[PDB]
Amino acid sequence: MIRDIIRMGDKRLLRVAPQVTNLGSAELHALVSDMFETMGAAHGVGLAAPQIAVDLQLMVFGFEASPEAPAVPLTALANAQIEPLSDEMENGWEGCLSIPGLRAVIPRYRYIRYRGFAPDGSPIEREAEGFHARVVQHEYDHLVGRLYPSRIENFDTFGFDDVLSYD
Ligand code: NA
Repeated sequence: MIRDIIRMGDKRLLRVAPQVTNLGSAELHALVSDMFETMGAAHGVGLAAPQIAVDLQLMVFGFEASPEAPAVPLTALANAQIEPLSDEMENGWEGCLSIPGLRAVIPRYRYIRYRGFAPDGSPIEREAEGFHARVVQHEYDHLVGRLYPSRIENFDTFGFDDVLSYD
């Protein structure tokens, strides 16, 4: 079932989510399925459970075709933990389905490792770089009640997607 995506300004996006504790369950499988369906209908590349008002450490992401590549594998990741693999930052465009019509340039770590669990309870640990790593950092911030405007450094880059002409 496609779920409503709540928009920036909803206080539910500002919560620190608790962990998923029903790995392998039918309930978590149904939630994940709704999340992939919801992310697909909105044409997202990532979606975090709090954006559908579900207070849990859970995200989905990935795609073949969306600008970007090597396309990230479709992944559902519970209880994600991230760490940078270098201090190197890279700027790149981010927009949010909870922030429709907008985007800004945001610095993110270029290289990370993320760990958590697939919805069947098997562990996931991967190194990622570039767009893949950016997506995961963006969704991870949702799970700690943080949205991308609070990461903007150059406000000349922030505006509506159909009007920005920043290089
Ligand atoms: Na908060």
